[PDB]
Amino acid sequence: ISQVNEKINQSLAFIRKSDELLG
Amino acid sequence: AIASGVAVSKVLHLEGEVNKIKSALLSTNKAVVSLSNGVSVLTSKVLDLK
Amino acid sequence: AIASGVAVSKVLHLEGEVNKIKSALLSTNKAVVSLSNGVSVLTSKVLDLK
Repeated sequence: ISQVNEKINQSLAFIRKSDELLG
Repeated sequence: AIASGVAVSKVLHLEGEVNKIKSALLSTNKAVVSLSNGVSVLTSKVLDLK
Repeated sequence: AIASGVAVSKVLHLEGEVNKIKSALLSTNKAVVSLSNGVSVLTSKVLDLK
């Protein structure tokens, strides 16, 4: 469970990079 | 490779937007993969609870 | 910013295409944030069931 949350933590970090490019 | 003046500089600028938008969607894809491994492992756990 | 009739309009239209695809990926992102805040709260509950 603590690892399911690291996957959400790292998916949400991927959207802020996507949105950091827009722009 | 060039001849002016039907937008010299402005064609290169949109070629830049396409590399940011192309890299942008790659990070978006990678999020949908993490959220996908997370939902995969959560499903696995919701099964061990059943 | 253009010079005619050497595709004045066609460079402006693709310059348009990039503005929708940029807002498009912005909405797509907003979904992946909701589904992720959603899976976060579902996970929280699957923990309270355990």
